[PDB]
Amino acid sequence: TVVTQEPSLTVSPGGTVTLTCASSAGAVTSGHCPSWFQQKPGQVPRALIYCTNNRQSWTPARFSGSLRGGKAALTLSGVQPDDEGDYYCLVQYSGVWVFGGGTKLTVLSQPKAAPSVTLFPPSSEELQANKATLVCLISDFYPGAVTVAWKADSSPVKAGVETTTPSKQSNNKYAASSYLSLTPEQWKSHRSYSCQVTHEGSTVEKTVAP
Amino acid sequence: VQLQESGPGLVKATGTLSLNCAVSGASISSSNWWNWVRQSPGKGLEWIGEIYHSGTVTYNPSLKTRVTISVDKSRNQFSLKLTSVTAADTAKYYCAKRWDSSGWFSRHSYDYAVDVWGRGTTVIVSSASTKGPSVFPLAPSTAALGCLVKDYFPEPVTVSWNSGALTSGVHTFPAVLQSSGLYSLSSVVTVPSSSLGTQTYICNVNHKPSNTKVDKKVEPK
Repeated sequence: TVVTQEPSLTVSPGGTVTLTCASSAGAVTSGHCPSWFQQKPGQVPRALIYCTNNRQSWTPARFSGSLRGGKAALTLSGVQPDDEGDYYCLVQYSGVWVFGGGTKLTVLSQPKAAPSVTLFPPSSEELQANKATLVCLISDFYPGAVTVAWKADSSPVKAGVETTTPSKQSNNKYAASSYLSLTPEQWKSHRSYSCQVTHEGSTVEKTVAP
Repeated sequence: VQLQESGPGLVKATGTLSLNCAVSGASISSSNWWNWVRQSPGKGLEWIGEIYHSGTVTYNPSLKTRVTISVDKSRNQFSLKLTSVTAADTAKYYCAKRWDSSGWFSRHSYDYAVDVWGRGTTVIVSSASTKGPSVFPLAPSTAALGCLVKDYFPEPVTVSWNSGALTSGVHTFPAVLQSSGLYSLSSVVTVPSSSLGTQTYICNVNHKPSNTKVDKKVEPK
């Protein structure tokens, strides 16, 4: 039973946005007690709406909950900059509470910017230490949501990949990095490796070769 | 009604993580469900389980075999125990409370969600005591060059370039925590391409916990 939410949404100050929450088991009903939690950067989660549409006393009147088309919905009207953060829905199934994966809500504060990507191959010194790391550095993107894929030659790589979550730079754009660990033999087995970075539906690719 | 979690902070791999939540402003014997939730750094919220003062417990089925929640009326606390812990269990752990509305003498309902949280406590699961990083040059091929600081623990590493004489165009990235329970990070500097032939670039890496200090020249390979 998986709970699906949009990965990331954007909206302008004074705008309105609706988050939804869907269940893999079927329609979300009032009996599933669908509830909504706000997590601002660095803070504890905060219940905003419980049991479909009940507010807590600290919930701003801008926030409202509903059930729409077998999905739970959280609408924010008159968005204010401080509403930026991650929103999680929560439902229950026969006693087991399940969080959705969360939606990152950006309140737009500057032009959208595609990432710049730099990919470094393993260095001579690391290879000679019988090790190998590819390093993909991703900077200056906005909003701060990105997906990173690796290819060994043309074939997707899963194992050995570790990636950071985007962190805010000084200039309020975002940075992230992704590392692919492999053996010197694997590195020399292939004619190239690539790092693929997807931002707002667009993909940037960098490629390096032994 | 305030919740305060406590517990070690560092747990060795394959060990047991034990946390306590102290409850104030309400008895544990009240009509509340005492919850545990965690969050891996930068990932989403994951429910762990909840317990009623009578002992009735429910766990996330994904953790069922490893997890034990308990109540201690004698200290007005409840507890979380997680066995066979791996790096995947590094997270912020939160305790939380949800009300149980029972108009009946003995009814359990789901008419309220968790509405009070503790501040949370961070637990890192790693086998390493204190490990200094390996430092490798990332050669240029303006131009970008950098240094990779690989597999250190615990967290605090700082990097400078030419002993701090280079203050412009430096970008040091936050570290990744690997599945091995070690960190790595990189630092990159952008410089004129016509300078690579005459100017020397050295990244200085300081790992405060181990007092390690490494200088790596980065040359155009």
